Amino acid sequence: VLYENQKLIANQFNSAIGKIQDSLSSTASALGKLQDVVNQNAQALNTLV
Amino acid sequence: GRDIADTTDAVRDPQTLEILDITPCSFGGVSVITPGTNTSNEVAVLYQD
Repeated sequence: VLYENQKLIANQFNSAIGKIQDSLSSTASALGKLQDVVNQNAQALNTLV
Repeated sequence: GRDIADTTDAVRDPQTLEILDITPCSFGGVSVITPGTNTSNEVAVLYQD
């Protein structure tokens, strides 16, 4: 099933990677956990000051 | 002046109206980089910040 149908897998895989890079280019809300961690640490530090 | 966290970052001189930044006096923790005292007594000091 691979060896009879691999080029469509190639186009789907490359188009899906392009979909991911478009999704990361469109929104910054995918990295909300990391931004939440950084905001939590900076919030705790500013709270300490 | 004031910084983000209620810190006096800048002052203006009263005799002559000049704006002076207050960089804090530079300070940091002293650490000792050493191997075991069973091996040697030569130490290396890493000054941070």
